[PDB]
Amino acid sequence: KPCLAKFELLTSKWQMTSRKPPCVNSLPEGKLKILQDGLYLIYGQVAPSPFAVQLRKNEAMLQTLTSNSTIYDVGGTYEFHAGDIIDLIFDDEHQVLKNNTYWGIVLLANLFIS
Amino acid sequence: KPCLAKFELLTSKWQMTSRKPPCVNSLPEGKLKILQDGLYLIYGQVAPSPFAVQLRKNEAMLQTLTSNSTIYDVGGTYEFHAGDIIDLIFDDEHQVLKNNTYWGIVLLANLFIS
Amino acid sequence: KPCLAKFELLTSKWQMTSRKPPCVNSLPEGKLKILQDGLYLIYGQVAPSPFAVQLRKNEAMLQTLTSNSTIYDVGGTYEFHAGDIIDLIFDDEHQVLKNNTYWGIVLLANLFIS
Repeated sequence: KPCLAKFELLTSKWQMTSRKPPCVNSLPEGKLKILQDGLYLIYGQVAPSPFAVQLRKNEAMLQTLTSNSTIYDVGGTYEFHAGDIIDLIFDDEHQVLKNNTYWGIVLLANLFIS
Repeated sequence: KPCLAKFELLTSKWQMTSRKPPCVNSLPEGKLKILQDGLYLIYGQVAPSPFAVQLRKNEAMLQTLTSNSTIYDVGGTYEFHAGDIIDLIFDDEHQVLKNNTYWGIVLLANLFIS
Repeated sequence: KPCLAKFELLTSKWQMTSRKPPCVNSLPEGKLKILQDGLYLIYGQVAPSPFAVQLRKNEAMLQTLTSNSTIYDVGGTYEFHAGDIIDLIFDDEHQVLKNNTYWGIVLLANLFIS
């Protein structure tokens, strides 16, 4: 089973696949802890109710998007290490439609190289 | 076997992996029907013969790209639900080189979460 | 085991998963040879010490990125054929921080279609 997690803004809550062992753990405030070194794909959709969103790793800004219409794919593909904290933040949540705003992550491959 | 489908503009035709059960079904007019809830990656290449292309889900515009050179990767990563209809349309097909224009989709993960 | 390869700029060296048979082979000058037809995802990070980077397939420019801050995800998703040579080049390596600059590739699916 793949390792996938999805955070819904309407519920403010994480759901994840039942894959064992977990590759991620849900945290409060919409954060996620990476448990395994790996290559991960982050996806997501942000619908407006222009707004701006920021994807972050620990302190680092992975990306900043600004749009006056729905962003149907935020994120990208990143190597993360065990302990990395991933977060998606909004300039103002009053500008987004929570019912149709969510983000998520899937493990593509562990990093057992040469 | 992964679930993958690819549409070629030269043949106007879909080809797909032999994976059972199917996760997608080919439709006329270059459309595709999603059969399973899931996280999908859409890819593709559009070569010019500036042109514009639009990726759509049902009524929704997923993305619009405009370029005067080859776009080597259209698309992105999206959650789709069973019944969603995906389409890639061109502002004018006379502006593209069909022999080197194609698009496609692969299932990354079904959505069996928490 | 997935087929994954990663090139580090600090070592100027490729590392790869032990997956058999290989889907790629490392080459000198930071190049990579595709051994199997397939859909591949290219990722990478380029940190500055504005700089520009170019991802190439054989002669073809897949993409050109320019930034004055870290690019946390270069690349995208592409069909490659056996024999394709992939390369990532810099306008000037004196503008990048090699310790935190790397790029890589993972095989998503072989191309056994209809």
